Amino acid sequence: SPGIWQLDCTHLEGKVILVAVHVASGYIEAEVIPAETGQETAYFLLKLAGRWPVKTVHTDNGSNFTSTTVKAACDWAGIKQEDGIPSMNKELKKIIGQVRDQAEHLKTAVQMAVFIHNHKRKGGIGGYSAGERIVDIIATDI
Amino acid sequence: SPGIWQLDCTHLEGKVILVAVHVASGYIEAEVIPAETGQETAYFLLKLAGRWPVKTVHTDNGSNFTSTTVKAACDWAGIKQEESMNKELKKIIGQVRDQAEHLKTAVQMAVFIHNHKRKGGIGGYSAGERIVDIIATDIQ
Ligand SMILES: O=C(O)c1cc(F)cc2c1OCOC2
Repeated sequence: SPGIWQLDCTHLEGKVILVAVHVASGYIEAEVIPAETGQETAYFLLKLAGRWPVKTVHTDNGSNFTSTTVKAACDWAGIKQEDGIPSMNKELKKIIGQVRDQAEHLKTAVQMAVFIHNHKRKGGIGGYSAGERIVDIIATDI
Repeated sequence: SPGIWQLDCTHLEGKVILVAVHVASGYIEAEVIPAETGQETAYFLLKLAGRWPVKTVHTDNGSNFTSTTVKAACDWAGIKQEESMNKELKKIIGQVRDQAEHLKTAVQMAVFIHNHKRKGGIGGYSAGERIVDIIATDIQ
């Protein structure tokens, strides 16, 4: 449960957003990238894995993820790929829409949407944000 | 304090590596940027704050930091403005540099290596363990 991420892509304004979701908490990492190439995907994963302890990624089995470039990055990071193995994503497009007019460029609106997402309290004033849940799940001591 | 980071640039192959160190843990976040512009800095600070609860960042004197874009980004994210971990990271990028085509790749490998690495004996901890433990403890 703590090491499992789901990667998905979304296409917005003719641009591609790569989204990684930490399945257990709802916490997200996201980046606008040039196009869905093996090198861009490898580089996103290497960055994700250097920040969070990533054991397994579930992917949509796109051509970017069957490349040897991505397989190699995953081997180097000790990440197991599960390609093709099983709509928050809609609310991210929503959030991006509600910050869009404070930033000139899509990439800035994406990072603002990431911030709002990971800070939002889910389940009422009684609840926890994704950012709070992920550290809770992942922490090894107290 | 759980909320305190320090940011530093190191120049290399005619680009800039922007480094933020979570002071209490030694955990590191880093990026290779074209130059130390206010726009790059502000974008970097916004990414950091969307991922970790940043309360305060300590920085050098530079013009990037008092830029209008950086003040807007700080104000929005709720961030208040104002080394051996760095010496270590520069050492690691050196030791991996040749394993990779682009600098940005060598830098991300060094960060992975740095944040995963256990310090001390059988009962020690990595920086990525310490940051998560400090924050989780603060929440409780
Ligand atoms: O909602 C929060 O305050 C929070 C707490 C964390 F420990 C870690 C993160 C948090 O949100 C920002 O993203 C990461």
